[PDB]
Amino acid sequence: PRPLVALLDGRDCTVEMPILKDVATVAFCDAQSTQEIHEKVLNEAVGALMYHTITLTREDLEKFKALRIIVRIGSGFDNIDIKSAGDLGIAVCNVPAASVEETADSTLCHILNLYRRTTWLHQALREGTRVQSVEQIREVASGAARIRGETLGIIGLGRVGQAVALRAKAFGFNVLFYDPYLSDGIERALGLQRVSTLQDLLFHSDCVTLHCGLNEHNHHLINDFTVKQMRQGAFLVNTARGGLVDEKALAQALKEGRIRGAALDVHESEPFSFSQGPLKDAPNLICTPHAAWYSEQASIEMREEAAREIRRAITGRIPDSLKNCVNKDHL
Amino acid sequence: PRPLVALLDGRDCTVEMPILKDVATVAFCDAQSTQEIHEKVLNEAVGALMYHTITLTREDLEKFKALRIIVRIGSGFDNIDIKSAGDLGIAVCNVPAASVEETADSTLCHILNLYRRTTWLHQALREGTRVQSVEQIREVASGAARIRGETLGIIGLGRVGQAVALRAKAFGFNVLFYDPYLSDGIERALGLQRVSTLQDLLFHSDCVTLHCGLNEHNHHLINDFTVKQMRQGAFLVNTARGGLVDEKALAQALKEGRIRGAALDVHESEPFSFSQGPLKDAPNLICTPHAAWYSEQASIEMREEAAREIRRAITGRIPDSLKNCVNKDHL
Amino acid sequence: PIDLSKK
Amino acid sequence: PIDLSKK
Ligand SMILES: NC(=O)c1ccc[n+]([C@@H]2O[C@H](COP(=O)([O-])OP(=O)(O)OC[C@H]3O[C@@H](n4cnc5c(N)ncnc54)[C@H](O)[C@@H]3O)[C@@H](O)[C@H]2O)c1
Ligand SMILES: NC(=O)c1ccc[n+]([C@@H]2O[C@H](COP(=O)([O-])OP(=O)(O)OC[C@H]3O[C@@H](n4cnc5c(N)ncnc54)[C@H](O)[C@@H]3O)[C@@H](O)[C@H]2O)c1
Repeated sequence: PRPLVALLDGRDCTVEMPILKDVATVAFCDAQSTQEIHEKVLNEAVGALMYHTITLTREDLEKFKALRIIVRIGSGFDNIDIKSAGDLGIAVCNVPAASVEETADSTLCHILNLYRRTTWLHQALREGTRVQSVEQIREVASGAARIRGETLGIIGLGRVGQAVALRAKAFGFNVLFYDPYLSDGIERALGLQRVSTLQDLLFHSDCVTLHCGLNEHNHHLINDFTVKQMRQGAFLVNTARGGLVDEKALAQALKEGRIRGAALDVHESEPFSFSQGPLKDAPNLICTPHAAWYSEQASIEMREEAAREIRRAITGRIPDSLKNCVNKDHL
Repeated sequence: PRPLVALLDGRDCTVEMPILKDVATVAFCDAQSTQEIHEKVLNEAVGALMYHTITLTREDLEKFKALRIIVRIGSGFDNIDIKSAGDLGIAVCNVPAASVEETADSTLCHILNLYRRTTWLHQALREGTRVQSVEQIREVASGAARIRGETLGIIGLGRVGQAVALRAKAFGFNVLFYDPYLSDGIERALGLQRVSTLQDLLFHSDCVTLHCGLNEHNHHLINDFTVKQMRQGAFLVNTARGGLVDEKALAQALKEGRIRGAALDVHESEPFSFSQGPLKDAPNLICTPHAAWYSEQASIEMREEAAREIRRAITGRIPDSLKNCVNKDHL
Repeated sequence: PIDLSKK
Repeated sequence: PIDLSKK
């Protein structure tokens, strides 16, 4: 009578429920792993709501008997094999932009915490660092640089990337971006400098920030080789996808000093920990629990959206009844 | 033959020297206190270069026999009794704006670290806080709010204050200011909302930031009374002068929760320490070593300026030869 | 609202 | 460049 929809990696349906209360049987598995999923869920689940803390390979998808649509609560669908998925007959959707602002703001924040060193200043005082004379101030703050004039290198001028550029120009930054798959002319409309190769950007940048969607071509975009293409004491800010940066190469660069600092909200291995991993002992390093997207408003907003998508399906028709599908051309 | 100039609170004249090398005998006292000053300095010192880590009351000034001009390396001259000073025949100058950008940026940074909680997220991970599911993310980040729409209350629309408003609008903030001594119409030119009373601002603000020069009227501007005029869970950012906020009232508010957070670069009692003072155990608290102004570029820039002022005097004529005097009308 | 968590 | 620090 009423199809079944399961919240794979989670156990809170308070928001989605009011929208699927009469068109589905919402339940939760809270399966941090692809195998921790309940049997009957893998058997009788017309739809599925999932976040990011769980990936789905073809090997996994082929286990879902009744699955026909997967809704990713967020703008990132790299943890899902949208292709193998599509070819299997299961539609995959995403929430285009519900936390673009949240991330843009949080991004500029990490950038400021590097240039202004406000995060380390606090931490320093929190440990008994006594600062008396202006002499000491220049010491504890030794590193704080002026932003006026500095060139902000942006890799990926998407929803988030663009928001960052608007805020970037406000601080006097000399913004310039790189986006191969982006249409020509957009730079003019936004009044921004556009390079044609990653090599050019890293060469003309004092601070590089990642805002590109992870895929098969940009994996490990930042590696020992591309790092050599960067400038000395250049800053790095990654609030996109952990696979974009080679934690080992960065950990090495940070230590050698070829990179004056780094801010990371996303990491290769999540959850992240300053104890395990290449960045185990990396200098000048700021990290956040992949929460740049968080906001009580943005959270509910994206969840209510995904909830609608699930209903546009159970009620409408796949895929012509889906507003935000990512494989409408793969099946 | 060559007048004497002394760097009261410091001991580095590498920057100023190249400008006073032929017109004065530059020396340093590094007197963190008004009494630690060398005798001969208080006797034969035509000029004097000082920062902020030392105040000068009439009682002090009347001790300088040959002193005729005091140059404050910075835009703050609240630590000097410019009046009693002027009436004594000693001119007092300042560096109008050499770190306006540095402070504006650092200010927005503290604002972002509150709204985005990027500083506490890092600190949290730095202590072993493990974040797995999105569930936990909303917990550790429980507090991160959306900026789009929020009203930024600005008290004092000066050089720094204005820079903050330009950056503020970039993030979607609904900026509004209060500046009694400010000329009428400026709000129109900058396209900003202007209230006429402190009560109005604190009433229409979600985040209040101080950017007004300390004096005899605004001392303890923020007190238990004015705090009651603020909104619930409102944010506070003070990167101006410590005397502006009553550490006790704030410490109480923070604890009670009437204030969701606070960022302070300046404190009543400097140097600052999370161990001693009212904020000994205050929740949601970010503090910086009065370094929002720091920048290798801004530091040398302001010092070279003060250096010139000292020369425009020793070479020119007081006060009509001073570009940035603050008591030209008191003597 | 259904607890489909593997026990 | 003169050390006028009280000893
Ligand atoms: N840290 C977080 O919590 C968080 C917050 C929001 C989004 N996500 C991540 O943010 C990133 C961007 O999100 P968005 O909404 O702006 O995405 P879009 O809206 O996907 O923007 C990304 C842009 O990157 C470009 N791009 C793709 N591959 C590229 C490559 N190899 N080199 C250069 N540019 C490339 C695209 O053409 C696109 O315009 C994604 O990786 C997404 O997964 C994470
Ligand atoms: N934290 C730091 O390291 C740092 C950095 C730069 C400057 N300073 C401090 O920054 C503050 C502002 O600097 P600025 O360069 O913009 O100064 P201005 O350039 O002096 O700006 C301050 C503005 O405050 C207004 N004002 C004065 N009294 C006021 C009151 N009671 N209420 C409301 N407005 C009032 C003035 O009319 C003026 O336009 C000062 O207090 C200064 O001492 C500190």
